[PDB]
Amino acid sequence: LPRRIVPKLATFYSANPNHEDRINRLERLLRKYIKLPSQNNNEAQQTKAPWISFDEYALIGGGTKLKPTQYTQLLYMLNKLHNIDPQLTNDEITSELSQYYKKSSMLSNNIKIKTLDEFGRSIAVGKRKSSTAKVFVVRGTGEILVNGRQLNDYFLKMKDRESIMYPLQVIESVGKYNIFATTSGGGPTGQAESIMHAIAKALVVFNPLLKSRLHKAGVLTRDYRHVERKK
Amino acid sequence: MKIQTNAVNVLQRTSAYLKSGLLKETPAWYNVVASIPPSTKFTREPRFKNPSN
Amino acid sequence: QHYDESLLSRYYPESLLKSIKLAQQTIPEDTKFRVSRNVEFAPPYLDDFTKIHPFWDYKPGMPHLHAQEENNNFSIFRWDQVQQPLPGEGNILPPGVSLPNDGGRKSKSADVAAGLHKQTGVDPDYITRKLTMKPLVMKRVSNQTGKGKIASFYALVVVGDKNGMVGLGEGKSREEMSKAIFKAHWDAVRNLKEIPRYENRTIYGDIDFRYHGVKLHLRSAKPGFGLRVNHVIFEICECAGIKDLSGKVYKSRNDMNIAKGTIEAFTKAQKTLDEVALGRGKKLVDVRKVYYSS
Amino acid sequence: PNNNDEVMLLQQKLLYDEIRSELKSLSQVPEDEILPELKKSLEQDKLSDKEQQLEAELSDFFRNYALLNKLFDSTKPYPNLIPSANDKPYSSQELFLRQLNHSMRTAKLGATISKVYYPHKDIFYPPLPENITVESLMSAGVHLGQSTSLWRSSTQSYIYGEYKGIHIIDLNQTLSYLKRAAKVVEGVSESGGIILFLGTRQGQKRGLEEAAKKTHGYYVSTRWIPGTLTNSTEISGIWEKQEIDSNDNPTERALSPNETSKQVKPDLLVVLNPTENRNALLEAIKSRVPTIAIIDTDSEPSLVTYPIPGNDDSLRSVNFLLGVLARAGQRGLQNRLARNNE
Ligand SMILES: [Mg+2]
Repeated sequence: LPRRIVPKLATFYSANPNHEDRINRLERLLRKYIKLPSQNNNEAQQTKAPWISFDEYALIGGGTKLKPTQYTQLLYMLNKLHNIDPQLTNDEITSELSQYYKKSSMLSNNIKIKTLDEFGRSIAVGKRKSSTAKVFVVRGTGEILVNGRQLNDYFLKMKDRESIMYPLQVIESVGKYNIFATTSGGGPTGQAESIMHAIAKALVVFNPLLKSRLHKAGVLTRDYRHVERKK
Repeated sequence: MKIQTNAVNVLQRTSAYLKSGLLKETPAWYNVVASIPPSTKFTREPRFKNPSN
Repeated sequence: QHYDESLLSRYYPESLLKSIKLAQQTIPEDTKFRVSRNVEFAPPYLDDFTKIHPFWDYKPGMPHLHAQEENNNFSIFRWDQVQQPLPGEGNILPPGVSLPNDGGRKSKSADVAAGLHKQTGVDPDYITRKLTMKPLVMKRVSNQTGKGKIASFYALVVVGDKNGMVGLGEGKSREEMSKAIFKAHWDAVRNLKEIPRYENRTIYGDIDFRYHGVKLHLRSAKPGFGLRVNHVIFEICECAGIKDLSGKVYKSRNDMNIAKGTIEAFTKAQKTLDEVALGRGKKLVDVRKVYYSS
Repeated sequence: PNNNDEVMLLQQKLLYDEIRSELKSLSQVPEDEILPELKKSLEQDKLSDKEQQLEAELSDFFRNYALLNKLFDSTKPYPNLIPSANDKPYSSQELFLRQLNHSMRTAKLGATISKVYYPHKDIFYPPLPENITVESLMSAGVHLGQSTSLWRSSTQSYIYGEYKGIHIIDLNQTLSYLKRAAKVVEGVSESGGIILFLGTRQGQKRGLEEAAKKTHGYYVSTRWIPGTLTNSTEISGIWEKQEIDSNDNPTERALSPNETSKQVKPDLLVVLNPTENRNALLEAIKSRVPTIAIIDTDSEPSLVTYPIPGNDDSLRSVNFLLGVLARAGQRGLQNRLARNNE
């Protein structure tokens, strides 16, 4: 019947009572399920680890008192519980971990799978300096047209022609596609490399397994350099 | 270090707070410590036999 | 949804029914309204827009960019008050803040009592009613810095209930002496101690105590003798509840060190008759008290 | 005897996988292959009285549990195990569960183990203060003091002798001091006081956390912030307090901001390593908080209300003494909750 006021948390007198209480809850789970084996897909480097940001954890983990090393300790225990084998996990672990998943469920993604159009053409846009290029890639025999003109007519420099061919040379498909490139703005170099960038982005639809090789060659990276007003 | 006085006399210092009225409510430990007095002699004691031999 | 005139005529004013009828004849019932994510035309809350809010809407009769009255038909002829008072309660007092209606009425003793109760758990009533505070030293000290001499106010105060409890407190402030005294009063209450008193009027026997450079010689006195001691010691005795005392200070007479030395002497240099009796296993009789007993 | 029951489910489970696998096969087939041929069949077919039954029974069955339903609302162990086929070998997960079955039944056949020390049992099965012997204290290493070169001669009266370059603490006195300290913890627990267990040496957290849990107390294992007691409003005012009844259950009453800023002072402080926690001890003295501490031969006894002479460097000795104090608190708590029931 008699009532008294007491500290809410067992860690009240510690430096960060809120962080220590949360760590204790996770430590209890890691002790109760010490035996459960961990994922063997961890070697496969499963791409799932959506934990809340340091600032988001500071709302619940002591605010200003929260130290970076304390946040690092939270992630080492959240990941360890998360990496328990999915088949052998239980509700208790998942319930505790749910509160730490970055909230991104009410919203959706903005990416729709790219596909060939009604005529079998892959359309991509590329930009370099002030130049832009819109290319139409279709399966063919290596025919190229730049603004309706022959490649040797539009681009006089062989290095510009070699830049356009490089993405097709990476996937060894120089004679497997017809390119109808349209370019405007900047000069010959900007247009040739803008076409290069656009062909690389259009080739991924024909075989998405070659994106990694295209990225590694550097043709899918938009070149950011532009004329800078002297400051 | 000097033999401290204030750690073992918490009951007597607290009792002065309660008698004067500076402290309104008796602490929960107060009755327990009163029934179990601390040892406050802190003396050096002679010994007249080696317990081993 | 399209509603019959009957229903709409029981909620909306007659003047607005014609507009509702025309809108229900121009907007087809199967209109699929879309939400704009570029321009927010409507407010962030629901509103039928049938009533003019006295604050969130333009004041009727006031000139402004979208005033529909002719320039010779405005109805604001008095300009001594704010035209649009704040809505609702009439204030925007933040949650947890109080309107400073009255300023300069706080009692420093009550301010000390509230803070100490929250920080240490002492009773506010005892501090504000039972304790008497007396400043003993009030001076200005200074520190020489690269920027220049930085002055500070130093206050030494004694508090007591005149019934055995006395405390000494010190305080420093670079701003004003009142702040230094407040801190000293705060410190003094925290340092409150009980001092033994023989017959609640004097000390037990005589005391010869050395506190740093101060040599204190205090002698107990007969009832009605009064306080015949250094002025610093006098104030402490008043707060502590000592009525009869004689004494002399030798060597250093630094006020600060006399006050602290006196407090130390009253606690570390006295022994009650009861404590002497128990330690020695003997009975100690006050002959003067027995002479007047039954 | 009842295995068939499980077999009946597995049959459906296998059938369900078959239905799903070929539902995905038809998701690849172009509509031009199936749709026109399917529609043509209906154009060449005539519905019968029975066929129509399902023409509307399925329409409602699909207009009731698929369209006009609430998408949301406003085997217990290892329920996510994917069993392997009866012909296939055990999966890695099944082998783990197969081993766990063996561990419970067979793995402990052949002998029992007696008179062997298990470190965890000091924390989870501490003895009662009345059953403690000199042998038990000695087995825990409580008698092993510091080097005679590091002697703080104020501990002279606790010393039994010197042996192998260290001072041996008199366990007869340790037992008497421990019993006195244990009774104090029991009293404060039975009175409803706040008991704080402070220990900042590596490894002490586990013992400290369990001691607080079984006494409904508090602990600090990381760092004692200087001023936690004397400067409590600047350090601990922000943290949350709660009101509880005589059964230690949250009353749930919202607390006025006045009640949530007041200092919440411990009624009793237990310090495992006082030589490294002078700050806490001095604050306890200033705040009139009684304290208990393990006093090694180089430690000052007068700084604490109730010293316990004993080795403070070994986790076994500390956890042994902490366990005894923690169980004493538990008994006090159980006696307070019992008097409330009756
Ligand atoms: Mg030691």
